[PDB]
Amino acid sequence: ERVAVVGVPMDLGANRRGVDMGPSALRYARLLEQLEDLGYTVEDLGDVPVSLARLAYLEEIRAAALVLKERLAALPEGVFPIVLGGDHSLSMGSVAGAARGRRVGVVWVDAHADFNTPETSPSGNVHGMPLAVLSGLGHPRLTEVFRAVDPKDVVLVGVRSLDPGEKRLLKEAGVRVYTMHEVDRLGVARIAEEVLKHLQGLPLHVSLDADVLDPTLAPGVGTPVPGGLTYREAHLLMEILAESGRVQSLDLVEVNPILDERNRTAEMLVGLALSLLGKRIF
Amino acid sequence: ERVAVVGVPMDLGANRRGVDMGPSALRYARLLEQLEDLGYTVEDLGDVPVSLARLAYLEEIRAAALVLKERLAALPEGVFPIVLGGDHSLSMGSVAGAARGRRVGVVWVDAHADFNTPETSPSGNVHGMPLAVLSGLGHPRLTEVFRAVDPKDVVLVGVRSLDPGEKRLLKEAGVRVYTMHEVDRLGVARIAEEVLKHLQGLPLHVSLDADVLDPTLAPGVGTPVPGGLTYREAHLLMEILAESGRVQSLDLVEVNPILDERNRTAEMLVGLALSLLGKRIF
Amino acid sequence: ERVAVVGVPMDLGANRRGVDMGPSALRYARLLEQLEDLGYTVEDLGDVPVSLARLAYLEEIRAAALVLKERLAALPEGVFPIVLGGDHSLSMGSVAGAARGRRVGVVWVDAHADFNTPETSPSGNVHGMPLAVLSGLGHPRLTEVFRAVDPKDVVLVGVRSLDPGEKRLLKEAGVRVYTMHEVDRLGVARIAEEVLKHLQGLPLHVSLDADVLDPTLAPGVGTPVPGGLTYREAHLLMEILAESGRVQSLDLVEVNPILDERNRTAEMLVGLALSLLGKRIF
Amino acid sequence: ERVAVVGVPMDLGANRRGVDMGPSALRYARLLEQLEDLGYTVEDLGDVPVSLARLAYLEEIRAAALVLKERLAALPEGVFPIVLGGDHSLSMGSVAGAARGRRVGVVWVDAHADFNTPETSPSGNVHGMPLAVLSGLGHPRLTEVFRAVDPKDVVLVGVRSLDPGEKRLLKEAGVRVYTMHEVDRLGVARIAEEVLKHLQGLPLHVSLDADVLDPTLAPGVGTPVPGGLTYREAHLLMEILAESGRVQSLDLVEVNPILDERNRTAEMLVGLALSLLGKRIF
Amino acid sequence: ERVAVVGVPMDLGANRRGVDMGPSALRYARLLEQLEDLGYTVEDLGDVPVSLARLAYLEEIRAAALVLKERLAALPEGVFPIVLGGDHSLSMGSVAGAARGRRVGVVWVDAHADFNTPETSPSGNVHGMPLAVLSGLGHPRLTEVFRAVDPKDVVLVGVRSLDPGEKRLLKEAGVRVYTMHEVDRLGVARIAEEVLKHLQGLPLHVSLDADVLDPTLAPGVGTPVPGGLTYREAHLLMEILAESGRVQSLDLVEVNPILDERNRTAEMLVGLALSLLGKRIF
Amino acid sequence: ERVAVVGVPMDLGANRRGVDMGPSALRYARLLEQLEDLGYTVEDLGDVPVSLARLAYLEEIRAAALVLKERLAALPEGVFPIVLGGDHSLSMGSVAGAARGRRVGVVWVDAHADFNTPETSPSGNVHGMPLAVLSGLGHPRLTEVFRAVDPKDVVLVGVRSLDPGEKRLLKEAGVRVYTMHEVDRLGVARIAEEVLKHLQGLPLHVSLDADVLDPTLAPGVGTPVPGGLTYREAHLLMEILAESGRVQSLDLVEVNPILDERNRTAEMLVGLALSLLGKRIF
Repeated sequence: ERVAVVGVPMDLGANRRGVDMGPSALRYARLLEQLEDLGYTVEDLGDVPVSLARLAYLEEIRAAALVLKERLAALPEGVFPIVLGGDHSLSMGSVAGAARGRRVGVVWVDAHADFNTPETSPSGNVHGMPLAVLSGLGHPRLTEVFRAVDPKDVVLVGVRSLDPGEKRLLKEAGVRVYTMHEVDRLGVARIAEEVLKHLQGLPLHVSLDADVLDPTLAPGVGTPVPGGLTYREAHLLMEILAESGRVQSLDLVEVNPILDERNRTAEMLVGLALSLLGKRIF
Repeated sequence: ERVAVVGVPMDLGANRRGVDMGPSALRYARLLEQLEDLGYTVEDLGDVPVSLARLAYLEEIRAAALVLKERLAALPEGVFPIVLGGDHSLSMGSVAGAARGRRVGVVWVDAHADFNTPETSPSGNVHGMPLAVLSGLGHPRLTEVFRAVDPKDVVLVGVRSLDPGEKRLLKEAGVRVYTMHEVDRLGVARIAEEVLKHLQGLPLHVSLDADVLDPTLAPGVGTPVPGGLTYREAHLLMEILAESGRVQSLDLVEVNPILDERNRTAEMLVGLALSLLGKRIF
Repeated sequence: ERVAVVGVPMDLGANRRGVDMGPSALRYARLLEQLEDLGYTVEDLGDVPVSLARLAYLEEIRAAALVLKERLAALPEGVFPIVLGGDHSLSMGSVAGAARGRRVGVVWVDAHADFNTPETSPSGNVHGMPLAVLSGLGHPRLTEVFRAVDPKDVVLVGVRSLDPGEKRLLKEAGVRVYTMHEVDRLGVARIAEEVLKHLQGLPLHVSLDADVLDPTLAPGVGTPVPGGLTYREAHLLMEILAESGRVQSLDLVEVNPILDERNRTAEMLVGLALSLLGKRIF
Repeated sequence: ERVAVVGVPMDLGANRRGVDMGPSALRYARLLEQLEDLGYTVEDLGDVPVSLARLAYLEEIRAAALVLKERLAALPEGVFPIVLGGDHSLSMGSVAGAARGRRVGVVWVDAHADFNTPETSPSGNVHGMPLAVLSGLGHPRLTEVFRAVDPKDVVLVGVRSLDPGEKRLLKEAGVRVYTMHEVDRLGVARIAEEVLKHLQGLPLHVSLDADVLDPTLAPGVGTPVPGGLTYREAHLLMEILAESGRVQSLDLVEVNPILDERNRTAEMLVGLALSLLGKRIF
Repeated sequence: ERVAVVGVPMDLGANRRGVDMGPSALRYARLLEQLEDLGYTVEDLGDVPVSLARLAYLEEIRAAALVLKERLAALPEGVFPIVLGGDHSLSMGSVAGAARGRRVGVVWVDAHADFNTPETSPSGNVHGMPLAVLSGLGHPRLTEVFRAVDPKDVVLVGVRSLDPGEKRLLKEAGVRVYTMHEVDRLGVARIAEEVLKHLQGLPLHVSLDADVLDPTLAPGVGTPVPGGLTYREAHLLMEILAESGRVQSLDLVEVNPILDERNRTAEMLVGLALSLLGKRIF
Repeated sequence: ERVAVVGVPMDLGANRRGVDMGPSALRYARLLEQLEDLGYTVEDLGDVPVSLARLAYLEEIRAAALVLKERLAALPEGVFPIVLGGDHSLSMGSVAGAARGRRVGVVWVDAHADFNTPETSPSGNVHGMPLAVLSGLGHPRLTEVFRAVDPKDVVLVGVRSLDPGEKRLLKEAGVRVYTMHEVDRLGVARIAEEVLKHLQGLPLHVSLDADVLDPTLAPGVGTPVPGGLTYREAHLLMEILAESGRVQSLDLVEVNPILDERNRTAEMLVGLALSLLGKRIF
């Protein structure tokens, strides 16, 4: 019944990408008003202070994610949190915070696996390491604060771009991965069912990266990758997860207004969030 | 063997949308020439006189739909009519006219249900009430002229946007509705089969609103709604209905050249019309 | 004080171009409402019946232009007429009609000279012969109805595309021509002054073809030609002509919604019409 | 030698426009790095806290502008401030703050005059009243904090859109105004000279609204208005003002990433800022 | 292990289409580098000399295809050839050359069947006759050089546009054809399986025409045709064919940079080529 | 009376830019046919063999420019050569070759000065050093082959982007430079006159880089630079130079189809070439 929205205008890495503008764009797509139209009483908590830029910014990223984690950990139980963002790095904080010390399942819908470590990453970008850090792998400065899930409780969906070392780390941690190959073979409905089954009995945290959507349909993303999910597919996925009645938190990240076309990518993620929260055509 | 084309350059409502230019755009996409290439002897009857604008225009809309109804009712039996348009309001006249007093099935392919009444409509637009009026619900001034079908003989396909009161009216009239949720679950082939079965033994009138197509693919529509049918999907739907051999009339409405990209939306509807009339790749 | 608007949805030639949708697009850009905001009492006379198509259509073009000429000739004196259109062929009727038998000056702002005859025209299109016909040159069937001006009272502005025979006809009729070369040399202000001087003491009829504007700025035109007037230039031209206090009628033709981008070309012509009618920033 | 940059992510009015993302977009266009490349030692002061929205927000706008005014008033003399923004309302604070109690000239380059008051404004938007408030006209709650200039020391350039009451207020306050009509007549060089002369002997504060640029060239603005300055024109203007050696502060406002095309509008304003600060091709 | 790349910058027909720029565009999409990243040792053989233009160019087309055929026939066995191109006419040479006199299966993925002869072709374009010529049908000057396959060993996939005579020729030669109708019914996976089965035990040559992809997704093609394969579909097709381990050669043709959007169509074909060569997400 | 066209499909540098496709694009814009329509007897000499890429490629660039120089030096006197291209590096060969050992004036219309040397170049790209090499400055391997002009006989027009070392080299060689600042002050007509005067009595070689045009108008260029010449401006420049009757050769370089919009940039350069060769509206 209660939903809290918080943004993390973060765009920290080797170079800027423009995703720090994601929260404003999402709010612009009327996420709050539509959540109210749905029947939820909503409160916008504002934004988490984030340093900007002119393993880069690890401490600044760590610092912002920490403020975020602490903020979400303090929300009363029964409050569904929605973290809006730019850099997927924020999920280190949202997942660790929204989990509130319990065992929770993570449904990571991304074109990327974000399972790199300082040793396997070709770019050194922390925003390509959040899920690995959440699983207990990576820089000591990050895992000491955000390690919150067991790789056995993580399901990746829509992945279509992986780094060599990433593949090794995912196989050895044994993370369940549904790449676009699996989507093209099984369809999103069966994959959604397998997701719920693989993580049965667990509260669910959904981390939705805008880039999972095909860039032809959703151009405004931090790192575009060709051939992703259609809008109806991402929708069906959210609907089925919603039906489980087990989703407890959500991240809407990587929106990049600079590359967007009339905020349509921000609008799609807002639409996806509504489905995850039970919005149906009828 | 014989086809008649008539346009209704109507754009009457709270504000203009530009759909009055739909008929010209459709004719521009060579609908007639291609119908001849298909083997049909075609005659363009021209356009129905329509008042323009500088419950708005109910009488003017009613007046144009009346001229249209009378015109189609007068066509010799055996003549397949194709009504080109702007406002979906025209279907009050096309369906009532092309039905010629018989019991006919209505396959309404639209992103909207157009099942509002003066009491449930948030905007007061008559172009959002045609199907309800055809079913016997709404303003006395409209139902007295256009009530032509029983809600049990109506099938809606592709709906993805509904008003609260609309939902009530559709449930209580018991109208069969296949929203995008059903399309994502069953596929258009099975839905097409269920359409034919639900309306078995009846002549079929297909009302195709351009907005049923995803606006990313078909931008030139009166009221765009994200996440609709792909072009191949709408095609398969038309092909299967064509196979029934029971389609007796067709509406091609809501084309909006102002928002279109090189008339591609008008071309898609023309293509859809050809499939409905039996055009196959081979 | 009084203005009358009439449209001629004409697109008759070797092939369609889509300009028959020009009048609706122009009305869509709120020409009437803005003329009222300016202080004029306006009446929209509707559209002139025009045959459509599936020396082509000379008789049909002649027939529509005739209805138009008769219509404008009947307007009370003191009524300023604005003819909206598609094909520039309509000016045969607007100029001959709005002239009301008097001697009037014609300021033709077009990328083309429209001074071809059946003998010099490479395409045979009548919409490339209106100004020549108005000057008494061309097909007997057209000059017998529309010859209304002396070539000495004609000024062409912005021309950048001419056919070999056209050049001969213009030189021998001695028509004053300001091509883009002259605009690049003198500026539109001096050319505007020379226009008023060359036609001093005469009532002025302005025929504005949308294609005079650079197609990068105004893409929605019947026949686009690269490197035309900027929007500010066309504006200044209209302002200076307006200052003369001698403009008595206006044509706004060749708008092509199919190629337009959000009706911006139709909006520009509406804006140009307002300046011609005295609209100033202050 | 010293420059300070501060952003005001403000988008407060009847409805959002998306200009709160202007500061990030501008920083994204590398304003700071390029100012350093120019030879300036730069410090980014960050952003002024601004309330967001879900005579609207007058107090919230007043509150943010107050924090801004106080911030700029505290900068050491010799520090050139550059206020980045969204809503032009911020200039109430930047001008009043950067003036530091002295008599300063205001060069307002905008498509609008922003000279409305609660009595003349058709929309009630405060972002359409900043210059009037700075001149001592408008709501007591605003003039009591931001009145900082005499209308005789204000020069408006590029205006092309005015409200009826605005015209009255500007005439009676006797504000010097160079609309696009004057730009089309005199050229920007002579207007720039007249600006410097009209405000001779005074320190100069330049308030640059992105919408002064033609929207065809710079689409990403809060309120687009057709037919504005070209990029070279705005440049020449900045160069000539730079040559005076009297410019002491600058506002870069109304950037709207949502409507922009690859941040090109933000890049143009950054380019304009460099010229104002002395950047030359050679 | 070894791959050879050769381009055929050919754009010969009734009029130019711009496909001669296809090879450069494809090389631009880093086909070679990515093939190396995959583990292949690659050598770019450069381009086949092709006459340009200012049954047209039959001899010039024949001459270029001959040089190509001879070139590929000379490659050591074990070398996988990839012919980049413009005109699909080149396949007369690539198929005949890469076949090296053996019996090989041809998987032609095209929106067109390219099965016309001088007698059935409405345009006379040789680039619409390559597959027929390869099958032994057409001009003596072409079949005497390129006849290399039996129509029983040819499978067409994705066809959505056919000429009347083409249909006759395909039926009488008994060529297996999977049009978009079959793709909409069976899905690409089952069709891919049926392709492999229909051509079981044979080395496979894949001829991929860029136009098989939906033009909304891949605009840069010689002859665009609405409603084609999605990018994921074409991918799955390549993957399954790759799994057979029987693909021995590949054509990547009809890329048209002039109509492309940032070389995305060339990039898609490069991506498709990688899948055909075994590239997987994991 | 005689014109020879030769292309140099060169795209050699730190990374590819796609300009090797410039010659085909230009030929695609019907340069030859239009030169004939103008009255010239034309012969297309084809393309100069150029190595492609997968101080980079100095020898390969040197080798191609050498073949080009030798080719043009061999043309009969009285033959006007037009070198089409990609990389501006080719001008080392075109200028040195078309000069035929005489003293000739060079009118370099570029957004860049191309006056870098191995010592001042931040990127090491040879395509940013051709004019300096032609003037006798730079790598011994290049000046020994292409030094053909005295810096006193060089005029640069439209420059808007310079490297620090470039500025030094231009000042010390005393090269006449008209940057966009001068164009904004004097206009292109006066600058054109000053060009002819500064190089009076000399045969003229015009080197036209597509990037001199504003990228908003002409996007398809190797290295786009904001705020350049309009199309009419570049035209007037060519017309005035044409009037001198002293132009003896021309380069049309840096066309980049990948970034172009429907080959409009290639069409503009073709149009510019016609004006340089005497094409007038009348």
